[PDB]
Amino acid sequence: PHMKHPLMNVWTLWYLENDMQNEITSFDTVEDFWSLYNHIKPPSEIKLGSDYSLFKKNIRPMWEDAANKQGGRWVITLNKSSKTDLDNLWLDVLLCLIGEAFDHSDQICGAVINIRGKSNKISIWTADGNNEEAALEIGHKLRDALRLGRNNSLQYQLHKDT
Amino acid sequence: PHMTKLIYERAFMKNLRGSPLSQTPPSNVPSCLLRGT
Ligand code: NA
Ligand code: NA
Repeated sequence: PHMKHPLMNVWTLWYLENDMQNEITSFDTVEDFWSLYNHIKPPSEIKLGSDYSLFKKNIRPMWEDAANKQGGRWVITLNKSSKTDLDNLWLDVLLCLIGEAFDHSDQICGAVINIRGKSNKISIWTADGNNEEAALEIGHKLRDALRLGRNNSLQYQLHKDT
Repeated sequence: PHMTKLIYERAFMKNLRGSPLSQTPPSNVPSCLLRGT
């Protein structure tokens, strides 16, 4: 019979309309991830100005929290993306996270998609902005896994530098 | 406790998307986030 496939980590989906984060659902198997993803609006259909975030259990999508404050993010820009391309990129990011695709996946905190009209942003948040080996491995694998191009302007920013 | 990471490839996970266990309506989800609503 079918048996669920556990994930290495527990993850939580957060939704921001525009402190103000809403904790939606947690899951810890591949099938529970799909049960959630299959039933909720994809990024291409959520309210403009909102965010989805997927973070490891006990980390929130708030940069000033202790878990994130010394960290940073790899930021991917999506200018006027088609709906299927937007949704597919977000899903592939989520799968990189929950599947522990990074050698330094331990340094991963979560990912955030900002739905912002003409442009959208997907960011992967890491715990220690000064961990050179981890930051670079994660960035390189994102580029490859997502087939990012120059127009995505993949870049790394410390949270403290805004 | 020697740790050993539990890792899945994207294709492996995508092949589970249609599983019967992947179709459970999530319980605690606000109506505004449900598909097609
Ligand atoms: Na997709
Ligand atoms: Na690491």
